[PDB]
Amino acid sequence: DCAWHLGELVWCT
Amino acid sequence: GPSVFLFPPKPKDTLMISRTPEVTCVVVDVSHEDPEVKFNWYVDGVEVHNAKTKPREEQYNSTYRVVSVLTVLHQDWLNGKEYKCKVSNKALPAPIEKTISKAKGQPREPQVSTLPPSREEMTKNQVSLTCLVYGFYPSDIAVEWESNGQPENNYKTTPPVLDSDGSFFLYSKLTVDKSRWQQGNVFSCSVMHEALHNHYTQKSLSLS
Amino acid sequence: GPSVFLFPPKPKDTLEASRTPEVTCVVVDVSHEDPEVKFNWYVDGVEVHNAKTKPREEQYNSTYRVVSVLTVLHQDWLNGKEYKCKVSNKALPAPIEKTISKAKGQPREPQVYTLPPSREDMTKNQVQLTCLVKGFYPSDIAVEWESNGQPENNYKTTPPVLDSDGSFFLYSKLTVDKSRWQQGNVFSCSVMHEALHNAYTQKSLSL
Ligand SMILES: *[C@@H]1O[C@H](CO[C@@H]2O[C@@H](C)[C@@H](O)[C@@H](O)[C@@H]2O)[C@@H](O[C@@H]2O[C@H](CO)[C@@H](O[C@@H]3O[C@H](CO[C@H]4O[C@H](CO)[C@@H](O)[C@H](O)[C@@H]4O[C@@H]4O[C@H](CO)[C@@H](O[C@@H]5O[C@H](CO)[C@H](O)[C@H](O)[C@H]5O)[C@H](O)[C@H]4NC(C)=O)[C@@H](O)[C@H](O[C@H]4O[C@H](CO)[C@@H](O)[C@H](O)[C@@H]4O)[C@@H]3O)[C@H](O)[C@H]2NC(C)=O)[C@H](O)[C@H]1NC(C)=O
Ligand SMILES: *[C@@H]1O[C@H](CO[C@@H]2O[C@@H](C)[C@@H](O)[C@@H](O)[C@@H]2O)[C@@H](O[C@@H]2O[C@H](CO)[C@@H](O[C@@H]3O[C@H](CO[C@H]4O[C@H](CO)[C@@H](O)[C@H](O)[C@@H]4O[C@@H]4O[C@H](CO)[C@@H](O[C@@H]5O[C@H](CO)[C@H](O)[C@H](O)[C@H]5O)[C@H](O)[C@H]4NC(C)=O)[C@@H](O)[C@H](O[C@H]4O[C@H](CO)[C@@H](O)[C@H](O)[C@@H]4O)[C@@H]3O)[C@H](O)[C@H]2NC(C)=O)[C@H](O)[C@H]1NC(C)=O
Repeated sequence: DCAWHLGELVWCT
Repeated sequence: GPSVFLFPPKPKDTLMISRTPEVTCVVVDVSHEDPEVKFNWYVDGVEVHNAKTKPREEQYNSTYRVVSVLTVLHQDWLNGKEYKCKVSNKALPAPIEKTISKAKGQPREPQVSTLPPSREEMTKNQVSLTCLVYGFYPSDIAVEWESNGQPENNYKTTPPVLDSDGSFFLYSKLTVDKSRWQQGNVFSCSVMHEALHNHYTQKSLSLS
Repeated sequence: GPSVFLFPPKPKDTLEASRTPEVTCVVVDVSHEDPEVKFNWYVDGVEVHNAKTKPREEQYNSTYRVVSVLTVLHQDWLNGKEYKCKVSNKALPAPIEKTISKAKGQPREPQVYTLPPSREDMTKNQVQLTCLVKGFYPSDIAVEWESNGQPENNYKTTPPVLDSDGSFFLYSKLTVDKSRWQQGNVFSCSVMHEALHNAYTQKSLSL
């Protein structure tokens, strides 16, 4: 899975 | 003589894979007669070569400000690597060295919880939404607020405070018109930190 | 030569009738050859003579630390009187002067709100109790916790933070064992500020 912050990619495992 | 200041990346830049974290070696009081500065860079003692010198800037006090920027990999900074800048200049009997790195110590996951306005605050034109973040180490962090995908900028965050178990805590307070709270809008506290799953967590908060 | 630092009284000292607030003029880097420091104190420009000098203290880095303490009245400090310390020493080209007083600006009264721990927080051994203190000016404040008349010392308080309306806020966090919280004990957040009624308020928090 991935995390997004205000549409901008944070990190994926 | 010249003096050197070495600055770490912004936490956000080390935490967002879509950003570019960099370390910055600032040299002040560079003389008009000897403006030439040599930079050597080291990563855990191993010399690297991909630094770039920013445009020279003359200062109001007749000295130059010379700056070298080294790009760094997210995981090297997060893995605790040590970055050394070495500065040489003729007005400097010996070269100056500085090292910075992430604070040492096992990382701990922030505990993020939101807290609604006190009942007693409900009399005011404006209400405080609280985000408490605790048990995190190291202290490098970003906290922001949003609602409906749009940033909510009317907040303030306390600096991190060292706790008695050796972790850090902070609080973030977003202030909103009481009417926006009553109207049932959902507000979200966003935390970014190395020790969270994917560096990111979000906690929401609305009228019950 | 020497360097001078002038320190205000502790907020709690100016806010409790029983305590004694003082202004403190610390002189570091005093040499061994000319250790004599002369102090002149002025209150709104008017020289006073009741200051008292601390024992001289050897620092072991070639210097003395010399301190002059001036006792001040609660009302004087709170009414914004300015306190000037003037330090003269043979190793100074000219005397050094410093001035200190309460931050200027209309005092505003703290709003004190206790916030229970989140239900998502309840799987740990200890819970976090929050006291939000906002809307206060100046930033001089003291915050404490107690329960059933007894002081509760296991807390941390953030430094005052300047808020968007020009007032200050802080949070204080008391950590207690989950059981004590669950058993319905009352915990209290005590706040001292010049702009509170009687320079004091208390707010309590319980399951
Ligand atoms: C001649 O003039 C120059 C320039 O003076 C400037 O202009 C004049 C008119 C005045 O207004 C000055 O106040 C101006 O600065 C003088 O140069 C100054 O010398 C100082 C020391 O003599 C030096 O002080 C040290 O500052 C450190 C923090 O500096 C920060 O913050 C200040 C403002 O708060 C800012 O001005 C500085 O540039 C610096 O800002 C950071 O820059 C870095 C690097 O670019 C940024 O990091 C990067 O950011 C990007 C994003 O763009 C990206 O995220 C990258 O990944 C990231 O790396 C960073 O974001 C900036 N931060 C901020 C907040 O802006 C102090 O920490 C340091 O303290 C340390 O040392 C002290 C003892 O010396 C100790 O007390 C302490 O414990 C610390 O160890 C120093 O106080 C000034 O920075 C410096 N000014 C500049 C502009 O460089 C010069 O002295 C004078 N000479 C003579 C002979 O008179
Ligand atoms: C030789 O050594 C001496 C002594 O130093 C000690 O011994 C050496 C050998 C080392 O081991 C040191 O680590 C030891 O400290 C050196 O003296 C030092 O000089 C420094 C600079 O010259 C000076 O820095 C300035 O400090 C200010 C803050 O001082 C506070 O906090 C520090 C620590 O954070 C503390 O050490 C000080 O004592 C002082 O503490 C406050 O004291 C006041 C007065 O007692 C207290 O207030 C009173 O409290 C009583 C009850 O207790 C009562 O309630 C009264 O009503 C009340 O008034 C107060 O509680 C104390 N606060 C704290 C937190 O403890 C800084 O503000 C200042 O910065 C400012 O100026 C700078 C520019 O000049 C700016 O950069 C900055 O932003 C600010 O504007 C300075 O940094 C050190 O204080 C001083 N140390 C001591 C102990 O005096 C000496 O330098 C050295 N000489 C040589 C040649 O090497």
